Amino acid sequence: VESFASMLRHSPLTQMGPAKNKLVIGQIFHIVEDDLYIDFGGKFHCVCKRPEVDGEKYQKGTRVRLRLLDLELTSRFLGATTDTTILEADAVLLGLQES
Amino acid sequence: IRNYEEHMQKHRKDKAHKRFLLMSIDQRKKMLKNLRETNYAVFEKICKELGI
Amino acid sequence: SNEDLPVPMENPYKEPLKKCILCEKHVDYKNVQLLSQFISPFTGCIYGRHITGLCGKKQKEITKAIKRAQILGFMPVTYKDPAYLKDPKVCNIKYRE
Amino acid sequence: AGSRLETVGSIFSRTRDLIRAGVLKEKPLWLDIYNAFPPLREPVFRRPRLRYGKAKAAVQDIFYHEDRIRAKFYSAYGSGPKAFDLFNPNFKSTCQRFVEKYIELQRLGETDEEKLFVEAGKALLAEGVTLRRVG
Amino acid sequence: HRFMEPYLFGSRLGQDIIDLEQTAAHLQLALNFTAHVAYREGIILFVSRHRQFAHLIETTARDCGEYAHTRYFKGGLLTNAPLLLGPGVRLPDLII
Amino acid sequence: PMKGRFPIRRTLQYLGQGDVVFKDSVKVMTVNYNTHGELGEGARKFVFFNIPQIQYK
Amino acid sequence: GKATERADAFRKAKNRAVHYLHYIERYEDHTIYHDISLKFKRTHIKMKKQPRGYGLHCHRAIMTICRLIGIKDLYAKVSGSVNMLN
RNA sequence: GCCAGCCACCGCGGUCAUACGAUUAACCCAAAUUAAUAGAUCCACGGCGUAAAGAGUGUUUAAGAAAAAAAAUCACAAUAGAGUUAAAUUAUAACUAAGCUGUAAAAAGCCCUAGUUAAAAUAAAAUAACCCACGAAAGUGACUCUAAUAAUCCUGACACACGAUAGCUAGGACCCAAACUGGGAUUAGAUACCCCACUAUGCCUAGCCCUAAACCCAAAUAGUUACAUAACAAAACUAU
Ligand code: FES
Ligand SMILES: [K+]
Ligand SMILES: [Mg+2]
Ligand SMILES: [Mg+2]
Ligand SMILES: [Mg+2]
Ligand SMILES: [Mg+2]
Ligand SMILES: [Mg+2]
Ligand SMILES: [Mg+2]
Ligand SMILES: [Mg+2]
Ligand SMILES: [Mg+2]
Ligand SMILES: [Mg+2]
Ligand SMILES: [Mg+2]
Ligand SMILES: [Mg+2]
Ligand SMILES: [Mg+2]
Ligand SMILES: [Mg+2]
Ligand SMILES: [Mg+2]
Ligand SMILES: [Mg+2]
Ligand SMILES: [Mg+2]
Ligand SMILES: [Mg+2]
Ligand SMILES: [Mg+2]
Ligand SMILES: [Mg+2]
Ligand SMILES: [Mg+2]
Ligand SMILES: [Mg+2]
Ligand SMILES: [Mg+2]
Ligand SMILES: [Mg+2]
Ligand SMILES: [Mg+2]
Ligand SMILES: [Mg+2]
Ligand SMILES: [Mg+2]
Ligand SMILES: [Mg+2]
Ligand SMILES: [Mg+2]
Ligand SMILES: [Mg+2]
Ligand SMILES: [Mg+2]
Ligand SMILES: [Mg+2]
Ligand SMILES: [Mg+2]
Repeated sequence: VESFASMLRHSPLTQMGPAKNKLVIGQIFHIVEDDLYIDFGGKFHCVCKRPEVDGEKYQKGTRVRLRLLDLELTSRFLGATTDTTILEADAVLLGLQES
Repeated sequence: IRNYEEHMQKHRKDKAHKRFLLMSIDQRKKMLKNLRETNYAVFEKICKELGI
Repeated sequence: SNEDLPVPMENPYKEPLKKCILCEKHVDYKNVQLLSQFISPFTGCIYGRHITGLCGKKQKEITKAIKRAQILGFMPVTYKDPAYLKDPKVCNIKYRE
Repeated sequence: AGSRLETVGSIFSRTRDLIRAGVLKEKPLWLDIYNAFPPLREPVFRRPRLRYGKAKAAVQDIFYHEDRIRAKFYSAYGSGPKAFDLFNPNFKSTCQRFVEKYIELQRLGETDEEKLFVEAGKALLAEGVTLRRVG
Repeated sequence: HRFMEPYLFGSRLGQDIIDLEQTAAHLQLALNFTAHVAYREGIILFVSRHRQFAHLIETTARDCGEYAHTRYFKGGLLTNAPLLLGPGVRLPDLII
Repeated sequence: PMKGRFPIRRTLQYLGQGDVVFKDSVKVMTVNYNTHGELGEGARKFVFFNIPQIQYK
Repeated sequence: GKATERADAFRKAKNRAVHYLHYIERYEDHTIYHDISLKFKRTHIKMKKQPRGYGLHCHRAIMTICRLIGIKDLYAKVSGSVNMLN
């Protein structure tokens, strides 16, 4: 039996370090007309817009490359006891995964 | 205290320093009473040398 | 006996605090060019923190340095000196739209 | 009929008291399960007071000696050319490989950080990975 | 949240990490308690007001043969049951 | 009693439960103690607790 | 229970009363276990334990509640506001 | 039938009074009953943002606390002197113009005026300031220089020192603002709001007066986030 402490040390999330400016690949799980819901393995799902080039090949299950900036967008405003989360993540598209 | 008195003789209408001069005297007066009730021999020498 | 527990150490990823434009630099009332860049050329007003962007220490020093030059006779009061009108722009205010 | 007060106590506390009182003559089915299997904490209502003063939270930060090594690698070389993949439980990152070889190298008796950092970069270069220095 | 402090293993760069060791102990009793009430022919209701898994949770209860309520919750449903549902209604014996 | 650090010591029972009766030849008792230092703990607590009991009798 | 008519007011109060029920522990079914001192809002009420012989020396509203609960020996003093609801 | 009258407190009576007067009946004390005046008893080991309550401020004396730990501060507009002037305005001069000020709309006033150019004195201190510093408080933010901000770091008065603005006494200054006063307009009246003129005075030196919503309506020194929501507001509380 492996202790839970050892699992966190070798987990990919811990090895990433700060979430800012990290190249993380993700898989698309939902498609809208212009919005691509991408799961990059984090707690929440980032949303990006379909690029104008090679946009027809962005389908469900396709793998893409992302640049994580904030793992979970969250800010504090005056008069709020608890921060108001957005239930999403911030990322940008660098293209499609090079298989 | 000597420095404030020299300042007071020039600037007579100054009130911030006049309060400081009075408070400085009171603190020295309080401390002299404390010294007298603990070490009389030193208090007598301090009183004579400084002219207080 | 478990060596996998986290240790009580400070954050190693603490990015250095941002430096202002004039940090570690000595402002003066004799160099008009340095003082003139923070003055509106059309009116002669002094920009605030939200426009100048300087920190809390060099903003006051610039204000005192500028006013010393106003009276001592080193820079105009109601307008920016035209000789230093082509200096690089450091403020974040735009008049032309 | 029953008790509808949330703040008096847990559901177990009110149910057994009413049965003992004699008003509820039909024992609920879930009560027997609760007696056999009680939870870790009894569900007692408590007001979420806001913390004032010098009191802070007891949560400790998750930091490791590896993180200190990872900071130097990220500061110098930035993010590695390899793309991180969180879907693989056994993924080995480029920074993780650098840390693992850093630990092995320092087991040889080297104390200077500069020697450990420079040699580790040279060792990774022998494996074929790219370590283009930033700036 | 203040009451979640004991259940947090720690915070990683501002992100809290839940201690799974305490989760396993709680989940073991949760599944054990859930099965026993279902063994005794008890009504189990799945409640989740989240508009990303409403269909998945609703289908989950249908396979198990139990009831689910992932829609908008009326004010007097569980309390004022006779008026909302019917004259004689048997209240659920467990809510998930 | 509500006010005070130890309101119990200001009731009749506490003043009456102290049994220390001086002889007829004792007239003056002088107590000297310090307000600082761990050595004076016994003296300060004696003044704070037992002296009212001694004076009452 | 509040309504436009007094007769309807009594009916609502009775039915809604059985929904809110407490269980008060009674030491030997005649007295509370220990003396209780509480300050609810702006009402100071102090209750003391008593033996079997001397019982039910309390506020006339407290006596009505005590006879319903089952307590038969109690002393209670009410200070401050004497509002019935508090 | 708000009449005659009743009440310990709240109240009753204004042509259908269980409250006045009488009657029937009832209740409660009883050789006593009721009324009147004294007395027993009864206020705070409770409170001080909004309720009566933290006194305008600081130091010190009398007095009292100390008991565990620990603590001389600080870029910036304190204060009092000395020197200095950018932007505006005015005396005043030149030139042009016949009008200029003013309001929701006008009148009155001015025409010794208005615009431009040149320019002392007095007075007041744009932007910086979306900063929050200094002083015990009231206060202070144009520039320069000098002097300078008590206590080896508790509480403390009726005592000592201080205290915006208005007001008084004497001398000096007067751009401009301006109670009072006069004129215009409005209005039923307007000894008001609005418009024009001007005085005390706002300013400097010396003295006095010692009042403010002197309010952050929250006293000083050490602390705690435990217990716990009257209401509202600026969450609750312990020790001296
Ligand atoms: S941040 Fe260093 S002087 Fe401005
Ligand atoms: K100025
Ligand atoms: Mg009453
Ligand atoms: Mg009568
Ligand atoms: Mg009649
Ligand atoms: Mg009567
Ligand atoms: Mg009668
Ligand atoms: Mg008051
Ligand atoms: Mg008050
Ligand atoms: Mg006071
Ligand atoms: Mg005082
Ligand atoms: Mg003394
Ligand atoms: Mg002067
Ligand atoms: Mg003149
Ligand atoms: Mg005219
Ligand atoms: Mg003119
Ligand atoms: Mg200010
Ligand atoms: Mg002070
Ligand atoms: Mg000081
Ligand atoms: Mg003192
Ligand atoms: Mg005065
Ligand atoms: Mg004055
Ligand atoms: Mg005056
Ligand atoms: Mg006079
Ligand atoms: Mg005069
Ligand atoms: Mg005048
Ligand atoms: Mg005038
Ligand atoms: Mg008139
Ligand atoms: Mg004030
Ligand atoms: Mg006051
Ligand atoms: Mg005060
Ligand atoms: Mg005081
Ligand atoms: Mg002090
Ligand atoms: Mg304090």
